[PDB]
Amino acid sequence: NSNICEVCNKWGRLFCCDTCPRSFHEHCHIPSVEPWSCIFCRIKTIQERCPESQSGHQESEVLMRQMLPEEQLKCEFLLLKVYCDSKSCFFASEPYYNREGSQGPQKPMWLNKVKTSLNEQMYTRVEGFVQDMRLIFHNHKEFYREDKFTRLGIQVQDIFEKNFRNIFAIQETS
Ligand SMILES: O=C(Nc1cccnc1)c1ccc(Cl)cc1Cl
Ligand SMILES: [Zn+2]
Ligand SMILES: [Zn+2]
Repeated sequence: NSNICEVCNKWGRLFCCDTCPRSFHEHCHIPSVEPWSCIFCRIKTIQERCPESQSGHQESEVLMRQMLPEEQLKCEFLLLKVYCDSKSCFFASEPYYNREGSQGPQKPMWLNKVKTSLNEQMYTRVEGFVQDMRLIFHNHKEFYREDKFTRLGIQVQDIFEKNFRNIFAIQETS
């Protein structure tokens, strides 16, 4: 197994997957680490049991899906893919807003809040989770305006959207 956490790329107290070489800090894995198979492996198993699950889907259909166990897992995995990027640090904890010329967002949002919401089964459809995630980056874009720091929101949103399209097998388009 790997000697660093798959998510944050640091050593430490690591838990090793039994069905692949990946390792995780306890609370870097999502869900928190409970033989044992990691979320990458569990996601692969879903695909292997239903090959047609990889055919293209419409985003509008995906968003309306109820959060049954497989969709819950896929959202957990998508959230984890965002934390895998080091730039997720800017969006992980609760933000505060005091900048000349700007007003904070009406509904603040951050990755650890989405993590807690998933853990507490607060989302009944995929749409709820995706709306909160997109809100993180939209809030950031609106607040920082013309500061070059706005680009961090564009960058991390791109990671979210690419992984959303992959994990939920969104139909490819030009
Ligand atoms: O962050 C977390 N836990 C943690 C524990 C100890 C050191 N660092 C981080 C955590 C765990 C579970 C959930 Cl649902 C949300 C969070 Cl936000
Ligand atoms: Zn880690
Ligand atoms: Zn694994």
